[PDB]
Amino acid sequence: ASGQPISLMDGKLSFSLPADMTDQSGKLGTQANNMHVYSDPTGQKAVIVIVGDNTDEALPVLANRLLEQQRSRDPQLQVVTNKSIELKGHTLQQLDSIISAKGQTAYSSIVLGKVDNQLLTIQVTLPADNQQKAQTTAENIINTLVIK
Amino acid sequence: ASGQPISLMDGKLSFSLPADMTDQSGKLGTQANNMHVYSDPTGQKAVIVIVGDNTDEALPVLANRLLEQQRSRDPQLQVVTNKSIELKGHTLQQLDSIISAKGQTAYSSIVLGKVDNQLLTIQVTLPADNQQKAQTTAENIINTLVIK
Repeated sequence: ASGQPISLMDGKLSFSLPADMTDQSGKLGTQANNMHVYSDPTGQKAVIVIVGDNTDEALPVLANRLLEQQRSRDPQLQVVTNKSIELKGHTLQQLDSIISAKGQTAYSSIVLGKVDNQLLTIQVTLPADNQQKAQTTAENIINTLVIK
Repeated sequence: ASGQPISLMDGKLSFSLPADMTDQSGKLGTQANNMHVYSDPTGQKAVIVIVGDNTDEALPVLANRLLEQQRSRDPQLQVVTNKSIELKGHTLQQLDSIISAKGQTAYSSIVLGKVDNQLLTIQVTLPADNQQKAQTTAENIINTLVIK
């Protein structure tokens, strides 16, 4: 099954993907202004950073929405962490989960923040074949975060 | 080993990643104007579309540079396909490879084009545990491409 056709380059470029593949920006309906992608050579370890317009919706509520989106795709979703974290005056929300689809398993660590009147989303996804190693790697990345 | 610190949001946000994780934009030194990311829920199946400024460098030469970047990270890189393809007057270049890093294996299909005086890059990465299935899926995605 392919998904709906995708149009890019103001309609000049179009294609179709397997139906399970979806746009990684706009998952919260907010318009993304900036996106950055870091990955290993295989793309299986990835960090996506999105900066978009602010929303009035509280960060725990956004986190709960992302959790529900994940659970709609994966009825066995594991929630590892769903909590507030403090970075120098800023409350951020961290949602860690083990997501399974079609024999792929990932450890996902999402941090949400409201920074300089913008919604900041950081999504870490790592192969979770070794669940403990993936968890450690994600936590280690999150530990490095600094807001100036 | 972590990599060099990463600064985003005009220096307001900083963090560090495992050293094997790198920025997926600017791999050809061209400045990226637009980036789109599609992925399955685990992020292990992904399509990244980048639109940047044109370059004078010929598309087979750019493809050869990407191949060499891949081979510097993976001394056992498999090149499956490295060829020109014709889409309605446009020559595109397609580079398919099997990339291995740290017990992760991906099938990578990259299409390069010069469209409306812009460098178009489409990078498909899929788990290659079943090499034939990953290859088929990537080819099927590429078959859907249309330039208007």
